Amino acid sequence: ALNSINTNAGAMIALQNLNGTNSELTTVQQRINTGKKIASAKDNGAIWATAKNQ
Amino acid sequence: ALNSINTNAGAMIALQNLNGTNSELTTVQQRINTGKKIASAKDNGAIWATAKNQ
Amino acid sequence: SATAASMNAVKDSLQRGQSTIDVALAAGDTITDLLGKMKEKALAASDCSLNTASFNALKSDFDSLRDQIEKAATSAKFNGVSIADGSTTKLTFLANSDGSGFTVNAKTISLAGIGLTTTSTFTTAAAAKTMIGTIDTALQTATNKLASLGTSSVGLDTHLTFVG
Amino acid sequence: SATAASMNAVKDSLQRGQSTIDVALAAGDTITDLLGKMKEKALAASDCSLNTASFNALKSDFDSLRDQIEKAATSAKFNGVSIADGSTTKLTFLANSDGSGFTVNAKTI
Amino acid sequence: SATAASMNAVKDSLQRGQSTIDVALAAGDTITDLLGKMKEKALAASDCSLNTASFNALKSDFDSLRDQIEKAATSAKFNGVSIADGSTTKLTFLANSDGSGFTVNAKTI
Amino acid sequence: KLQDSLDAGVGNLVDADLAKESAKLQSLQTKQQLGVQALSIANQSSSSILSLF
Amino acid sequence: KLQDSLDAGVGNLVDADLAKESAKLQSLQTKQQLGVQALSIANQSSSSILSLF
Repeated sequence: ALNSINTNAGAMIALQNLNGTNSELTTVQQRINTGKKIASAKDNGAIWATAKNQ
Repeated sequence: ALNSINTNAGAMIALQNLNGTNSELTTVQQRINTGKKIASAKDNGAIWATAKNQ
Repeated sequence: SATAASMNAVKDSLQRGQSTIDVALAAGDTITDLLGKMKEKALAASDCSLNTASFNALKSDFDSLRDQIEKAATSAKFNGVSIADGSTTKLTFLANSDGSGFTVNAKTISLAGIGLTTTSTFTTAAAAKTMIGTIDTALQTATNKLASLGTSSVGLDTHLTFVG
Repeated sequence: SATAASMNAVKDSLQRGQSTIDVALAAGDTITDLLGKMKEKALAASDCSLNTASFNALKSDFDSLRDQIEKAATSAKFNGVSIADGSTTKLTFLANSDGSGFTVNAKTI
Repeated sequence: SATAASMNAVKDSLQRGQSTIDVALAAGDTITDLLGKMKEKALAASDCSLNTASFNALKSDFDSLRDQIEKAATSAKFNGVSIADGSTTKLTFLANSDGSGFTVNAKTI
Repeated sequence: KLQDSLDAGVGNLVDADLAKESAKLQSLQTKQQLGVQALSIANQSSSSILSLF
Repeated sequence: KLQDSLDAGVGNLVDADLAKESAKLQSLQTKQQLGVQALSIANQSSSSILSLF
């Protein structure tokens, strides 16, 4: 209602965007730590399985 | 009106000058990256075409 | 607003599912490394020009690695339930405020799950020749199961974000 | 003054319409992201030099994403009505104190 | 102030034109490199003292480079339109708040 | 190279200029603070009637 | 020689390019710092109501 005292969507949307940025940061940090894109089975199942067997 | 609350030209002109500086910085950084003045066809069409054919 | 509170209840089930699958994935990575080592040992033991003393050493190494695999597989439990031991066939978590479920099938990565049949060794130089192929098949099927588990984990994360 | 009170009644219908369309838009954004991922998986699975084991993994990923799309689409309901499931063809809200309507067509996603 | 808002609408068209021409320029640079290589291969293949086996190798290299050129040229599309494939003759973007246009002729490469 | 070009193009399409948003945010915050005070001034009207009776 | 070829092939399959990850990390760290400040700005809304009463 532009003056509500119980809720505000601006904080919710700011939180959502911050969480998205944190997730991307986590992915990049994992890449830097392990030194490779496909490190686990979550990154890419097909390529990870192929690399293990090879 | 020297006290307007809706607009101010100082911010606009400061923004324009900052953008000009950013553009010059982009040009210099491109020169440093590629190591040459005429790297693409935008820099100088005539000299770029001459160098390619030569 | 009652429904929104119910969704607040759903998110906890999704988080618990995340934790369980993460434990399973860690155990699976260890097991795949051990399976690679076992394949190498079995290949080495199939050489026909070895002494009686090298064959026994390679056999002991193989036995040690197999026991390691069993120990690693049996301990991947979170909150008493697991999707890697073979105790249950599937785990269902909450997905919707109306009681709908998110199903995660069980991917057994124990010795019996991958066909290795605990207390399985080679006694001659010809049994290792077939143990090579057996371990190749075991590694292939283990990697397939772990890829499926990874897909399930990604799905859980995505649905948790959407519910929030 | 009776008409002004009636307009006070109209504003509530307009607000409820706002809420319903907002829920639909959130679900739609999620669905578009999932569709992009599905396109990438389908492109990857069309490679003719893949093993029998990679094709199955890509197929399972595709199936998972499709089920995600269905779950997201079917839950975009506010007050029991929706403009994204395909249950109804349009929703009309109050627009004028004389009974005139504001029509929003249903966009099944 | 209506005119200033219209100029705010003009800037988007100009930016889209920028993006399209940038894509075309990248493709063109790749194509010029490939053309230089093709010239070298054709010069090498014109030697009269070569075997029947070297001529075929040079011919295959030439064919490969030509197919590369076609692949590079046909993919320089932004938003479905291009100034390098030869599909259209020119592209006009907004230049003024009164509807005037900025014309960019198509350069088929 | 082509993927880089396409990403840059989309970014050119939908990105913002935060340097301008900072100035706009400052001006709008000041204007909102002034608007609350103006509403407070407007409320206190008609309070002087009681002195007549 | 064959073992070297296979190792190089697997590395080509699953390796990353750290030069690009450095740039992405810098941009993401800046964006997170900006996001915390944006959330802080968003929190301070509705604090001006108290002046009306």
